[PDB]
This record gives sequence, structure tokens and C-alpha cells, in this order.
Amino acid sequence: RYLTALVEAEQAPPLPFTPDVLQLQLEHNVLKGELIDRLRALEYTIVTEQLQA
Amino acid sequence: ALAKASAAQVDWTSLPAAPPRPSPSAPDTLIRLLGSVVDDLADADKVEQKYG
Repeated sequence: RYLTALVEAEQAPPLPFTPDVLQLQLEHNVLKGELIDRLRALEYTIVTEQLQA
Repeated sequence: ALAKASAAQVDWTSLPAAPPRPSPSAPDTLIRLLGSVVDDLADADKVEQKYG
């Protein structure tokens, strides 16, 4: 049992589950585009804030 | 009566007391290799020592 527990320990992964890499890259690309568009809108408002300042 | 008493005095049908087990004192290397599993293995060891 100790042998099997060690083989299972070394062969186990960092994660406890099997991530679906396609859906994760999908959410990553969507969230990336939403973040770039958010930063562009914030720069657009910062222009008016450094004008009022 | 002496012979009868001597024969009766011992329980051949029973099992003798095995020597006692001191504390485990598991090593840091084995613990680092198997943090959470030694407890389950020790429980299974108790289960097998009682039943099996």
C-alpha cells in the first residue's frame, strides 16, 4: 500500500481535476478583449478627468 | 491431579499475546512524501490487525 501511495503521489497532478483547455482559452480570450475595451474606456474618461484637473 | 491441572493450565486453543508495539514515530521524509495518506494507511493497518 505504501508503494502504491507513493506511485500515486508522484504520478498525481497539481490540479484535482481535468481542465478543458479549449473552454479555458475561450474564456481567456473573451475576458482579454473585455479588459482591453475596459482600459480604453477608462483612458477615455481619464482624459476628461485630467482636463477638469 | 497434578497432571490434570498442568494440562488444564494452558489454552492451546487460544492464541498467545504477541509482543507489544511501541509508538510509530513516522519519519519526516515519508511524511513529506505522503502528507495526508499515512493516516488512512494506519487506519487500514489497525483494521487488518484486528480483522485480518
